[PDB]
Amino acid sequence: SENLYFQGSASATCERCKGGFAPAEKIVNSNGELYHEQCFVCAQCFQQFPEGLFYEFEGRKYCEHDFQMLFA
Amino acid sequence: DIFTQCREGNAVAVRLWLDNTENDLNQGDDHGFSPLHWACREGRSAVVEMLIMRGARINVMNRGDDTPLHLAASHGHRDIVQKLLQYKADINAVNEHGNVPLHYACFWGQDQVAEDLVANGALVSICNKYGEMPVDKAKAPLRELLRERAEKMGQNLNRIPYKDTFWK
Ligand SMILES: [Zn+2]
Ligand SMILES: [Zn+2]
Repeated sequence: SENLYFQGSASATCERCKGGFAPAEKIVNSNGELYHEQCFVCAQCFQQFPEGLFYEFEGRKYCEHDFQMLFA
Repeated sequence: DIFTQCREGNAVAVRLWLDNTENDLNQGDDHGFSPLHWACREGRSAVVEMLIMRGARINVMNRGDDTPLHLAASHGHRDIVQKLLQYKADINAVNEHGNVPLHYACFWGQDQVAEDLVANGALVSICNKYGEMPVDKAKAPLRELLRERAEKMGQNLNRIPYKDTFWK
């Protein structure tokens, strides 16, 4: 994933929370999906993914630690 | 198995399994999810009521120290949250990250669950282990509303840093 500074469409929405972005806002693009910085985080701990690595379980994204604890 | 039947809401199969008292209705699966955890997570209201009325322990914890009330709140199952509270679930139960059920209701925009939790006294100012209060996981409108509701319910809004018996 990569950090971007938003200057895109008014229709653009965060993949997680469905809210919009402000001009100039630092956001994350992961595989074409756009996220608020506070939204590209593990669903269990709410912290950033170490080295950007996440693991999906039923439509939510988890860090390695929480994925291994709960779902692996 | 029982865990799949609870996830799916197969009430007759769950009832028959519970009828055999040699089965342990509190026993967790490979990650510590009890029948009650799965039924709460997946919104299976009839199965939740059956498990509770047949004696299931309400504050059981899975491998990440989540309770059934964390899962019901995280997944927006309002009726199940109310049933659990009625049967004495610990509303400020903490998981391994110091998160309470209100953190998840706020993070996932489960607005009616978050409001019900605060109406039942859930603390809004208690930081998790990384310094984040539950209401600060919410989007602004809900965040502001929950602090106002909490104040009107006689909460103190001072930030409370995380502490537990093993912290220091
Ligand atoms: Zn977002
Ligand atoms: Zn995590």
